[PDB]
Amino acid sequence: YEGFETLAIHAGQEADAETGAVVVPIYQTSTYRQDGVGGLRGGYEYSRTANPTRTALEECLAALEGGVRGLAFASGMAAEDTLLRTIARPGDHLIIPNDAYGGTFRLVSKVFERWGVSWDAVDLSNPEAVRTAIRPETVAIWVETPTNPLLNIADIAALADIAHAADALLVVDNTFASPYLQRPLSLGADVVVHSTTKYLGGHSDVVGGALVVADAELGERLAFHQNSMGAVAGPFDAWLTLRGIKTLGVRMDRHCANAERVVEALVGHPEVAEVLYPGLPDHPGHKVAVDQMRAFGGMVSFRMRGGEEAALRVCAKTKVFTLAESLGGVESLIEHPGKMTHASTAGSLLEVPSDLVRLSVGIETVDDLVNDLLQALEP
Amino acid sequence: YEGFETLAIHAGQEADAETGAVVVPIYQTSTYRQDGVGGLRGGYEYSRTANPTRTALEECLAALEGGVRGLAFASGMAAEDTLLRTIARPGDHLIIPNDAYGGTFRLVSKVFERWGVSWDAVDLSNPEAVRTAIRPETVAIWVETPTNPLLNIADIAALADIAHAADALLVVDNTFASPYLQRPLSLGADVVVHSTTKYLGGHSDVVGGALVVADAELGERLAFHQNSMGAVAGPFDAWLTLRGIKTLGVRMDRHCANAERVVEALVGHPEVAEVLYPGLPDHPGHKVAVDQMRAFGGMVSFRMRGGEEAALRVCAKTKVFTLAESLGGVESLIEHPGKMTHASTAGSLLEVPSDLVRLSVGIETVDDLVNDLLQALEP
Amino acid sequence: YEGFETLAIHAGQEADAETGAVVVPIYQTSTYRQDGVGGLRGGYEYSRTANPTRTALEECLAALEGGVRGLAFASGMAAEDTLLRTIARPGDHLIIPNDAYGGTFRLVSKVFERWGVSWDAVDLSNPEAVRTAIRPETVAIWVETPTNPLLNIADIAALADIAHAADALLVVDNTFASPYLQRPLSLGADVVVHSTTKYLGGHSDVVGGALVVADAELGERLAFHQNSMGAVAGPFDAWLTLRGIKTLGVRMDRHCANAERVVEALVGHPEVAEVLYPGLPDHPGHKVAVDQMRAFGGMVSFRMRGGEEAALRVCAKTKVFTLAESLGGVESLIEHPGKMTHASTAGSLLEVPSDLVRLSVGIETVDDLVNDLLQALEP
Amino acid sequence: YEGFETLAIHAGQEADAETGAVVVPIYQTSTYRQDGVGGLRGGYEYSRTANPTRTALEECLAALEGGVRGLAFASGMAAEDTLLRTIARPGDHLIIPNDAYGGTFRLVSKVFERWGVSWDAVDLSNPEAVRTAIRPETVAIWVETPTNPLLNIADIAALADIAHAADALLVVDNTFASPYLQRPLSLGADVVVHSTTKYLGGHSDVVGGALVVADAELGERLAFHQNSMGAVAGPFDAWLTLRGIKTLGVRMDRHCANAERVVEALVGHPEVAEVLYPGLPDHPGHKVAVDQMRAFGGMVSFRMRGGEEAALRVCAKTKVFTLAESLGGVESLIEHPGKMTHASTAGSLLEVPSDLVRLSVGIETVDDLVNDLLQALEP
Ligand SMILES: [Mg+2]
Ligand SMILES: [Mg+2]
Ligand SMILES: [Mg+2]
Ligand SMILES: [Mg+2]
Repeated sequence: YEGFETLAIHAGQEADAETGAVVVPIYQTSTYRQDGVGGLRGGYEYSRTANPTRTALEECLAALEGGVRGLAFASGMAAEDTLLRTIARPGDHLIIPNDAYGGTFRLVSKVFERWGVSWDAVDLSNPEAVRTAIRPETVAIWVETPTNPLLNIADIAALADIAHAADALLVVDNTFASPYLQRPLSLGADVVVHSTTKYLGGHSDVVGGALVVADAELGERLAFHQNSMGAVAGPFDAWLTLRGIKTLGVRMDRHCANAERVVEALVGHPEVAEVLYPGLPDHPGHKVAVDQMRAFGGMVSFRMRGGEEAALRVCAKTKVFTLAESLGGVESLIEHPGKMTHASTAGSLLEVPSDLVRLSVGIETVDDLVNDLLQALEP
Repeated sequence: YEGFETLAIHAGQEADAETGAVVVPIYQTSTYRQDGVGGLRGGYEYSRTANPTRTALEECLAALEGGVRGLAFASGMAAEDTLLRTIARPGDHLIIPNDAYGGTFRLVSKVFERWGVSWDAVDLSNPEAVRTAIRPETVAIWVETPTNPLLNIADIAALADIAHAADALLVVDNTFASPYLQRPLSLGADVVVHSTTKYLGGHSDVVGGALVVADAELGERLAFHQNSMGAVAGPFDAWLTLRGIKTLGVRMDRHCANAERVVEALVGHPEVAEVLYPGLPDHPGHKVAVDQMRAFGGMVSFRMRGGEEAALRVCAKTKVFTLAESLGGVESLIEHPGKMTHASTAGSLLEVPSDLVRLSVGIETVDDLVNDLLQALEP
Repeated sequence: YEGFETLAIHAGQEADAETGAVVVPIYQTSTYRQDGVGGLRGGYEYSRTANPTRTALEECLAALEGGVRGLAFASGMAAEDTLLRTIARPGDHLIIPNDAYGGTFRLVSKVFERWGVSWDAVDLSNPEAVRTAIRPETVAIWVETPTNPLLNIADIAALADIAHAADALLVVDNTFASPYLQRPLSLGADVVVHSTTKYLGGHSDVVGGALVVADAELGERLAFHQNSMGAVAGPFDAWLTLRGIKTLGVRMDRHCANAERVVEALVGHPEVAEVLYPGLPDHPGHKVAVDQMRAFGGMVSFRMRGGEEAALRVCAKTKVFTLAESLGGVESLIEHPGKMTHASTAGSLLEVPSDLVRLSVGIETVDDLVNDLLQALEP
Repeated sequence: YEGFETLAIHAGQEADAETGAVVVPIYQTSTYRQDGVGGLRGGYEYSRTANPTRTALEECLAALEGGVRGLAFASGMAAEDTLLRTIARPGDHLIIPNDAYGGTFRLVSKVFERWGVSWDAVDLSNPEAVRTAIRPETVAIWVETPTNPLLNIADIAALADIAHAADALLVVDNTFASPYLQRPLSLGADVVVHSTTKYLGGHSDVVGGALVVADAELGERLAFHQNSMGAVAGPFDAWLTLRGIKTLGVRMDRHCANAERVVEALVGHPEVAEVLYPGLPDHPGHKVAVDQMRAFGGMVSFRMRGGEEAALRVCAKTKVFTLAESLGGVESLIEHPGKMTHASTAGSLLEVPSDLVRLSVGIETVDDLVNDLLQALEP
């Protein structure tokens, strides 16, 4: 019955057996001495196959999402690539979101399509659209919720029942919510994907990815690709991600509180046409978010009345929010998806409005963040 | 006209502009501040796409192999996976070696074949066999020389002419020789692959991979997959690999000298049936090795007269050589390919003899290594 | 008018000039290229003298304590040693606390006394005792508040007026409170000492120290000893400490809330004779703590009715609290000062009661911590 | 009977007991779980006191110098400070070299003299001057050989007999020679000092120090100061130093060969008045160097016929040699001691000639280094 914040510090992380070291060592090693041929020590043989620091991260992530197996990768994108290489083959079909991380769209449309996988982008906020989009060849439904960058909401349990009726897998990219806010496996998801670059590492200082699964056999198929394709998290990056995880609860509590205050400053600001945040009662899918999320996240998007020109000006004018790609760090970030993170979706069903600004609201003192936005919004 | 050892220390590695730091900093960062939307600083935007520490490693590797572009990956296997995902598609064919790293065989036969790529294993030491094995669908010839673990030799320039006559690419996995001993691009190869886990990092403490190319357009296609699939080397691992590269010349000189002495101790030892080393005049392909290699490497393989049982005993009895997977570190390693690194090729054309022992001869004091082998060989 | 949590993330930490990297690079370098003899780049010459990663930590710490200069060291003890070597000489006298970190007592009594510095331990909770203990040779009053391990309270502003009337310095070891809870320079202290090993690094994974001063000339004298004695924080440790600082506010808020709940569970528990916590209204110096501290900290000490035997049993029985030295990490720790951290004060004025247990209450889920203590206390 | 290069890789560095990891883990931890109060695991309790990564470095260094105990510090200067704080007290006297690292002079003259230690600088190349300079209060003779920067030579065995006849300790700062070239404890020294920043780490990327002793009781007194003053090497720096040590033999062989070639280019160059190198037969103390050194080192100093003005020009003109402080890295460095490393000795007995240039000859390709010097020397 251990609580989330306890598991984040302790799961996978018993003190070292030989020395008692209370923090997992950094096993910066490629290989391991065997006691006679095949006489493994502690089950280790070669670091791409398994590394003890990476094991601690994988076990911690599995505990936090309530899965049987975690797997850590060199980036979120590498987690996605290993997942799709494992579960798809030429001739298969994928349903993907109609609003998603540009890199997900690029991997599916520009690499996997060349390799014989078909796809359709669907409004995942409409179960009847997802049900209808199933094809005989569909192997998976790929869900982000909240979506990047509009923060639209998908009912994970509802979509799990649709996927499973079609003998398809439900994949949830839980990057934005993190395990602290949302636990897709508990609602029927088969696979959880993270970019640990974002909230799990939490400090804008590690690029990494992860998968967590409910089914041990699927976990073994994914681990075979983790080993054979080799897109693994290195031990030092894994160690920093695990260090970050230890404060996910306290960071996420502050991201959510600071984002609620930022939303209050944006709603009704005369320069702001629309505020996108799952916690607003009139946000599409608010009631689903209330069902499935502990709180509504640190991300806030909004549209400028004066269009792209006004949005580009706001993005250049902040002095506390930093203009950069990425999200989920302690530090506040701002960007223009149209020209930055989502320029890769221009011309597709996933194209983002040119008047949109995306915020990753950090854990700085909230009055500093509100004041910085208010001066940046002033024409 | 700068020499190899100079380039290994200096290429990609000018002192820091702001501070003069003589060693490349570790840019443990995920993202970069822009000066206005799209106003990149120094061309950086997001670490999976490019990171300044990874850039220094990539530029150094390109200089050492004489290529236009280097790309660093999370492991050798990830370099291979990104290469094959870029240059092949369903319906294509590959020629691979008939003696090769088990992970190469596993990736081609167990992942890419499922994804619609056909393959044949060929004796690359016989140009007429390679020429004959070309098919209309062949996109690449994949060469290891010396091969892992028998140390057979392939004439890179000869195979480049065969590949290019078929409008195919020549890929050379230059892991065993390293850039210090062999420079495949100078002999017509299109792509060089490394496991930097081995001699380039040099200290059995980093898992990593690299590609180097001669053609800038192929380099851009590979970089698109590096970014989109995301199997990148992290900055700290990249930094340790680069640190290792600085001593490649002096380490490799000592590996070669110590391996020549170990060969002298094994040849004619009454328990040893055969010694495999490119530098022995009667080794198959010795004259080609003399042509294309500065020296003959740190790897030595040998077969035991008393069969698998004798080989397993030798592997358990060394006290200085460590029984482990991997190779190319300062420390001496021993293994039994049949049951360790090449158990994955059992039942295929690449199956290794059960009486074979593989040594990675390290840079310890040579009399200690010879004495350790001599006591381990004593029945 | 920037807030603490903003400064913790941003002070000393502008994005990199050349690349925009949003996180300070790890300048793992010993030296720096000069443009002509004495042509320094960015003022750097040799890492013991100054290193850019260590500078960012030093500037951040100075901002958080409101000082003009910060200095980072290899450990808290090294910060203390460099401080005392700078401000004292043979023939000088120090006033130290009558309850203090055992290492402080050991450094003063077992090293500095041999080197000709006299000392007296005084009850710093009694201003009239401190005033009375001044001698003509007294150069400094060394204050911990709250004290390690009894958590007694000293009125910093009152003691600053006593020190300054005697032309002596007031030194406050602010390790337990951290800059987030208490800012001694704002109350007249001359020097703040930290063990950054504790709450500032926050993750039980770095040993480090710091000094912060109000007066630039004293800062230059300390920096001369930092350079000349060389007990510097290395850049990677400095970088991890700085990463930890980014979450000090959210960690400390949770440590304080969880400690208040633990205090409620201990007060009136039939096995517990006394609970020591600054936030209890009847704790000696509570009203001073209310004046000078934002909140009352994560440390809680308590005495067992059944004596040393009962205290040793509790310390061995916890399953969530880990039995270890140290404090201020995310993870909960328990120890017995009498036999562990304060065995070095046995036989002195600083001897700790044998029936005392010290807790560093971490940020795990509070019900898990309360339940673990309650089962450990059950006879 | 194990050889130096074997010990450098293996001593202190058995594979990990639990996992077999062939490289020592990075124990980035502050503390260690105890099994009951005082139930240490593997003897560890708190990282300032001992850390397993720092232990491996300390054990390796002890093996390489043939001592009973090694101790690692935050810098060379911190090793020196802990040594002198341990072995001296007010009223004691030290003999120091008349040519030495400026930081040694600064620590003795500007810190320890204030703390009541007297000193004299003596020509250590003249045993009769050292014998004569002994005073009743002399506690140690501090020897550098070769000296920084003139490369003068002291007969360690001769000076050990003088020190021991006076019941004084002989301290040898073995930084320039390293353990691979010179083993002072084997010639009667009591303590060896290193800056591991230089040849031991070898890559200009770690600041660190070490002590090695022959007598276990002196080792315990030094360890008490290591713990109590806390100027320890952190685990990551210790780990990089240990990685560097693994290639000391092959790096030093190349430094010596490249320095011999550079000496040949400087001797008789019309712009060069004098070349200082222990290997030149007419260098003062050459025959002693032949006795006590395996080879003559990577350092080369020389005086310019055209004086300071010519020396400053050479230092600014090199394109391969980098103008910077420090020495002992793979990369070649040049400096002007008068204005850079030894400006701190201006006005003392240790003042360096203004026409002197110091080279740390690196392991780059020797023709590149000779050509770079020859163009820099051209007026
Ligand atoms: Mg364990
Ligand atoms: Mg540059
Ligand atoms: Mg800056
Ligand atoms: Mg061991």
